[PDB]
Amino acid sequence: IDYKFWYTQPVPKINDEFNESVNEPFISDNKVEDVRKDEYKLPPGYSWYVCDVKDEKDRSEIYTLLTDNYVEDDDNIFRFNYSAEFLLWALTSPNYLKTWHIGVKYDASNKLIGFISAIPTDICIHKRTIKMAEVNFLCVHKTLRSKRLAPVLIKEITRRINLENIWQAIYTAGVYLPKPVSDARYYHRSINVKKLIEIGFSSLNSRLTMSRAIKLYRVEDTLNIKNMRLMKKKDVEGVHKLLGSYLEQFNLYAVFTKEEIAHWFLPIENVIYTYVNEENGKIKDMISFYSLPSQILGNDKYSTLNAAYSFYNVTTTATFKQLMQDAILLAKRNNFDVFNALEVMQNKSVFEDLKFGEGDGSLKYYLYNWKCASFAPAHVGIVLL
Ligand SMILES: CCCCCCCCCCCCCC(=O)CSCCNC(=O)CCNC(=O)[C@H](O)C(C)(C)COP(=O)(O)OP(=O)(O)OC[C@H]1O[C@@H](n2cnc3c(N)ncnc32)[C@H](O)[C@@H]1OP(=O)(O)O
Ligand SMILES: CCOC(=O)c1cnc2ccc(OCc3ccc(N4CCNCC4)nc3)cc2c1SCCC#N
Ligand SMILES: [Cl-]
Ligand SMILES: [Mg+2]
Repeated sequence: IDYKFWYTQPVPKINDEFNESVNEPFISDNKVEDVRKDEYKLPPGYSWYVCDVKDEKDRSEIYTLLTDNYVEDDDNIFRFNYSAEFLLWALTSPNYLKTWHIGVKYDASNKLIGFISAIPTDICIHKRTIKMAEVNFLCVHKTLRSKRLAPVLIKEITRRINLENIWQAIYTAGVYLPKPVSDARYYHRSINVKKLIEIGFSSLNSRLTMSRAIKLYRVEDTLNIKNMRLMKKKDVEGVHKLLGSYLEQFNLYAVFTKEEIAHWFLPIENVIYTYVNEENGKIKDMISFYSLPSQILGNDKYSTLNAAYSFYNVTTTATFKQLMQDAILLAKRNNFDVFNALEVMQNKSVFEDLKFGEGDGSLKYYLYNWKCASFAPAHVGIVLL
């Protein structure tokens, strides 16, 4: 493929490979005073719209758009189904700009048909921390694909980001663009296998009967780390230390403030779960996973897949293996059907012993306007929504 849009932009060409020692922007010495002050032109009968995520009604309009039009797997079994409460948590982190939540409406009908979002975060690439935008939730309605709207959405958000004197961005995708800094396979751990078979995702055979399948994915309902409990406000400082120390070994990761810690980890029902082990008034271990349901497309009996996604996990009092077994138990106790993770951080090493299956695709990590060595997913220490 040609990448007629992406080749205009400050990213790598497909054939670009840089040494471990090159770690700089593609275009340095940018200035806010030169950024375009006009909005990008939309085609006839479309308008830019500014979304207020904190208003139930606008938030529901985005929710409606994502429900019907977001990413489907290759085999169209599933469609991501971010909840309304989820979008509120993901779009209102500390210092979020309301102007970085960009909608597009069809004038004749007043209906949202397009969306792109960004929030600010500090990012450490190969030991240099940089102010960045994190881009998420790009979506064009199904009736309007392959009409070159995506680039308008990207250029527009780029423009508004540049106005805040920010010139770098991090994003993830299932698709291949120029060019990933890392590529990680996902892995699934069955919890309610009976459902995973009935919808057609998982398969039986003459060796693995229905009952043998259930027997194999059974977990013991007793935690290895006895005192593991839900995070509370008094745990923010201890979470900040533990996680700030652990993350420093990776090639790519976000630098968290106390404020971001409380925002990203304080538990919220059906959104984000965090557990901690506290001895001596000190936080020595933590487990976290987020809820991302999927719509199960065209199925008589089931409409929703309840899925937990591995977030950040750190142990100092047990093995990583034991910690994640406790994560899987904690997922099961909250009615999740499946536990998903990427081969990032220490995760790869436990997939075989804990009975994870290799999934069908992979998640690519990209930076905008950053030149650097690509690296294996073990060196990736950030998880994005
Ligand atoms: C300094 C600040 C920097 C800020 C900016 C940073 C960049 C952030 C970038 C955003 C990161 C998103 C992160 C994120 O949200 C997480 S990845 C999930 C994105 N969402 C979906 O997949 C939802 C369902 N699909 C859609 O809505 C459409 O397929 C979309 C709208 C994706 C494309 O609409 P369309 O109707 O299918 O296509 P056209 O309008 O005709 O446009 C075709 C052009 O779109 C390029 N394309 C396709 N998919 C892309 C993707 N996932 N990322 C980036 N680019 C993508 C494609 O390569 C082609 O360019 P080319 O001709 O060069 O090949
Ligand atoms: C039973 C186990 O399977 C699942 O839980 C599930 C649910 N909904 C999806 C919806 C779309 C999909 O397409 C491939 C894909 C496409 C993009 C993507 N991203 C992009 C950026 N944001 C989140 C992850 N992740 C996966 C796969 C899926 C999958 S499996 C593949 C990846 C995951 N999780
Ligand atoms: Cl227990
Ligand atoms: Mg289009």
